[PDB]
Amino acid sequence: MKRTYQPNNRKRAKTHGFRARMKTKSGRNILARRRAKGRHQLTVSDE
Amino acid sequence: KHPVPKKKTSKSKRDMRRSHHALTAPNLTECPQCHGKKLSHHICPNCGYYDGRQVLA
Amino acid sequence: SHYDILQAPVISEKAYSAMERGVYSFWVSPKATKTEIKDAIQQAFGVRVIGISTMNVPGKRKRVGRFIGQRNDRKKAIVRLAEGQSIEALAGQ
Amino acid sequence: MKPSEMRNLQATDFAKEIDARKKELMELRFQAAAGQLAQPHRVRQLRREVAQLNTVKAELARKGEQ
Amino acid sequence: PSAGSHHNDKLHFKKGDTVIVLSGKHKGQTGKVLLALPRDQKVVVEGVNVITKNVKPSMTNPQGGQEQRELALHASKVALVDPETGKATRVRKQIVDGKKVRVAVASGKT
RNA sequence: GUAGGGGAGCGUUCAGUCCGCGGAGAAGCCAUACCGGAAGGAGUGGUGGAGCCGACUGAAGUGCGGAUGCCGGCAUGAGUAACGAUAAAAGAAGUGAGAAUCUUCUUCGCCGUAAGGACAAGGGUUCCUGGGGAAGGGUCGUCCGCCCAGGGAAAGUCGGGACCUAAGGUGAGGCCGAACGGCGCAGCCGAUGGACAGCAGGUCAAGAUUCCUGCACCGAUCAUGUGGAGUGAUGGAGGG
RNA sequence: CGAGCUGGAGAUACGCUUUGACUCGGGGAUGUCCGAAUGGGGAAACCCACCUCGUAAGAGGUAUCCGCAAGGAUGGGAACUCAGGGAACUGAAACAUCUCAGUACCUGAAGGAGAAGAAAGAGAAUUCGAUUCCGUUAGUAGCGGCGAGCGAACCCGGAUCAGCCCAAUCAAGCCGAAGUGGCUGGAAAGCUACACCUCAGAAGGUGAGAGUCCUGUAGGCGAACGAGAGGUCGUUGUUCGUGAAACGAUGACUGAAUCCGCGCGGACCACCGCGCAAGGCUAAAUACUCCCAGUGACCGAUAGCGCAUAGUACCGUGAGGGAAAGGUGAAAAGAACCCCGGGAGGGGAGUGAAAGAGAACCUGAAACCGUGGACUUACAAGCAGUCAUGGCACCUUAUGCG
Ligand SMILES: [Mg+2]
Ligand SMILES: [Mg+2]
Ligand SMILES: [Mg+2]
Ligand SMILES: [Mg+2]
Ligand SMILES: [Mg+2]
Ligand SMILES: [Mg+2]
Ligand SMILES: [Mg+2]
Ligand SMILES: [Mg+2]
Ligand SMILES: [Mg+2]
Ligand SMILES: [Mg+2]
Ligand SMILES: [Mg+2]
Ligand SMILES: [Mg+2]
Ligand SMILES: [Mg+2]
Ligand SMILES: [Mg+2]
Ligand SMILES: [Mg+2]
Ligand SMILES: [Mg+2]
Ligand SMILES: [Mg+2]
Ligand SMILES: [Mg+2]
Ligand SMILES: [Mg+2]
Ligand SMILES: [Mg+2]
Ligand SMILES: [Mg+2]
Ligand SMILES: [Mg+2]
Ligand SMILES: [Mg+2]
Ligand SMILES: [Mg+2]
Ligand SMILES: [Mg+2]
Ligand SMILES: [Mg+2]
Ligand SMILES: [Mg+2]
Ligand SMILES: [Mg+2]
Ligand SMILES: [Mg+2]
Ligand SMILES: [Mg+2]
Ligand SMILES: [Mg+2]
Ligand SMILES: [Mg+2]
Ligand SMILES: [Mg+2]
Ligand SMILES: [Mg+2]
Ligand SMILES: [Mg+2]
Ligand SMILES: [Mg+2]
Ligand SMILES: [Mg+2]
Ligand SMILES: [Mg+2]
Ligand SMILES: [Mg+2]
Ligand SMILES: [Mg+2]
Repeated sequence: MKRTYQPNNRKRAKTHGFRARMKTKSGRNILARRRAKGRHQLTVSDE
Repeated sequence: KHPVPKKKTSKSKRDMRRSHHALTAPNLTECPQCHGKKLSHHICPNCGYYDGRQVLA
Repeated sequence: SHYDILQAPVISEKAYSAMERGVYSFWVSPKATKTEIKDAIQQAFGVRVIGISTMNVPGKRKRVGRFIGQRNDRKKAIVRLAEGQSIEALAGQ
Repeated sequence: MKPSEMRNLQATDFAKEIDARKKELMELRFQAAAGQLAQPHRVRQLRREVAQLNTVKAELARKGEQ
Repeated sequence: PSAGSHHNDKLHFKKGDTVIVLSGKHKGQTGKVLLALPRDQKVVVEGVNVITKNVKPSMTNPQGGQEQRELALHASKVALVDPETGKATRVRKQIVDGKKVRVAVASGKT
């Protein structure tokens, strides 16, 4: 049957993207929080 | 439903069970010609002899 | 400058056969405009070009031990000149 | 050479020395990519020279406007 | 945790100096410094000497082939010698010229 | 003698001090019929290859069989179930260290509005060539969508952009709100739509309305001629 | 500094360096694209422009807010600071005031600190004199469904001291004492015989444990650059829960005196005392610890950070979650060459002190899987032990208590 994850480049970028995350204080707060954890993958646009 | 064993089977048991897995070694005969060995009523796999000479080399 | 733009020549059965019909093939800087490439080849070889085509080429992703990585993305440029003009340093080849 | 040889000449001579160095580096890239490139070192050496040139003409152009 | 760390990456002798082997199997044998590596604290002296094996590689030559070459040693089994004493000797830094630093013993100098 | 109270001790790390061992071999590990009232403790021998015992004193992350406890390794079930559509296989030949499984030939069988062909989304080198065979393949593999190397993708005309607007998202000014912020006209972003110039063939081992051949087309800039007075926007109308 | 160097990387080749390399210290030049991003757009790291110079190559500029200008701002920063907003579980052995708690969290602004500060004060001696912080007062005085529970301040002793103006030496580095012989051992530091320096016996490295072998320590030297008002309603703050409720604090309404005047002293009045609101800045003691150095009756591979490094692999659309990982040898001398095998693996040889260290390399317990040997078992009812005896076997705490 049709499963949850149904890949869509533009979806992913527009939703979990760097521009997206920067558009809001809470997403900015993710960015900083992640940087802090030392993630290789700051954000989806890093893939 | 769904049977399952009640108790681990001892190493002793398990091995008593296995008292019958002895392979049976071939009864082996020596070819009357080229001389290695063969199975009764089969072609001698060294030369190819079964009285004259059937399989190839 | 000019010379910076032309990274290397393309070496492969294909490319040789191409130059044998007077058509040459260069590994270029990924950002290069086709006009930039055209001009660059002209200056570097004093050759008039009548036709170019290019192509960005994703670098092969390979692995060394546990380390997975990508090679540099490149760009291939194919040029064809007029007058059966040839380029010596790469014609004998 | 790094110090002497550079400063003594004109900023219009630099452009030329640069250009020629660029060109040799490219020749060495074609060679290397085709093989063998008997003398690798020369590459790096030429690189250095380029640097020197651009450093000098920078330095000088700002020391003549001191 | 490199070998030079303990000895401040510093060699207590130069390349080309003669050296007496203080410690080990080659006690006292003597030789010219053919190679000295500061950071690793390893030094070559025409006396240690081993038999190494070149295994498969068809260069040099298809077959194997064995070889006699010296194997470097740890700085701390090396010393400058003193032409008089002829033996294992410490070093003092004194002066000459004309801005040259030099090396003496209890009776300069090498 | 259970909960519980009391008493004397055993062993463990670390710490101070004393004694003192140790390459003619420490700790740890292994065997053992000896010792002590018990925790426990020595003797000898085997292992090991660089640290450590005894005594007194001090401080604890200090003693395990349980907690459907936690991490880890290995057993049982057991050579058991299963090997993933009942569309189906046979021989020859080749290769190879090894073949029911790979390659070729001849047939056989199964799909045929599909189980054939072409796009999109997605994937990302999986394509082609040459090699490889540990693991991945539910067997086997000499094979592969696996592993290694090198090649391969070409656009004025196809799709997107340098044009357009829809929902929607934005949005100087402007309207509200403890803060971060919520709205918001024009403008702007936004294809799933409007607009818009190239067809027929050929061929790499791997590209093709891109490359090559054959003949068209489009805008733009300039030159020569036809010029011989109009050009027509950021607003109007038609139209789309 | 003075001989090596060519990064972890250990690998071949090219080569650089006493005309001073490499490394260390100190300044500059260059510094693509994204990110406050800031020319415009954008699904970050990509697409599209305009202007001035320029021969082109190229260079520079093109955001918003304060300002005339100059110049300033935007963003980031683990904790620490202040401010706007502000939980519940829970405790009250139920719960609603209360408590958790002005804690968590959210937002803001800022610094290396910050806050606070120069008495319309605390207070009761007609005493003290800016603030913060520590001790103490003190679980006192008080608060409280007067239940649970909450909880000051003054004094005294310390840390650090400060009050002014306006409106009519450390950061590279260099110098730096003193031992040899024999013995064990593969190897000397250990043993042994005599010997020396110590302002230096802190420490690490050297084939095992080295004051006197190397690096160092005590001590000395050391740079061009480098661094030092009142009121009423509604509420609330401190011990302050409407209590007799003073005082500050504002949201609403309202609104006086200026020196014989004004504000306080816990309703309220007189008296007696302390005080000059409505105007601003202020270092020092204090907090924290991303980073750096020293130390440890802290840990040494399930411990210690999640990591002997990784926020990786891996899981998740995302927010987010998140591992295991260590050890040849003193030194690679990393096993030429021979044997079986396609290989894998192994047996030799050779190296090594040891391959009883061979790269699935320190020790290598237990579970668990096997080979071999002793005594044993195919008429047997069993928590598998325990006692007694007989048989066989064996003799290193062992010919007996076995
Ligand atoms: Mg293209
Ligand atoms: Mg691959
Ligand atoms: Mg009793
Ligand atoms: Mg002790
Ligand atoms: Mg211990
Ligand atoms: Mg257990
Ligand atoms: Mg269960
Ligand atoms: Mg388990
Ligand atoms: Mg069976
Ligand atoms: Mg069964
Ligand atoms: Mg069955
Ligand atoms: Mg079956
Ligand atoms: Mg199947
Ligand atoms: Mg079947
Ligand atoms: Mg054959
Ligand atoms: Mg089949
Ligand atoms: Mg055939
Ligand atoms: Mg199909
Ligand atoms: Mg692609
Ligand atoms: Mg298989
Ligand atoms: Mg083959
Ligand atoms: Mg393929
Ligand atoms: Mg065409
Ligand atoms: Mg909006
Ligand atoms: Mg469309
Ligand atoms: Mg069209
Ligand atoms: Mg189009
Ligand atoms: Mg040096
Ligand atoms: Mg921008
Ligand atoms: Mg509740
Ligand atoms: Mg309760
Ligand atoms: Mg900030
Ligand atoms: Mg009130
Ligand atoms: Mg209150
Ligand atoms: Mg009041
Ligand atoms: Mg361990
Ligand atoms: Mg082998
Ligand atoms: Mg047996
Ligand atoms: Mg009977
Ligand atoms: Mg019987």
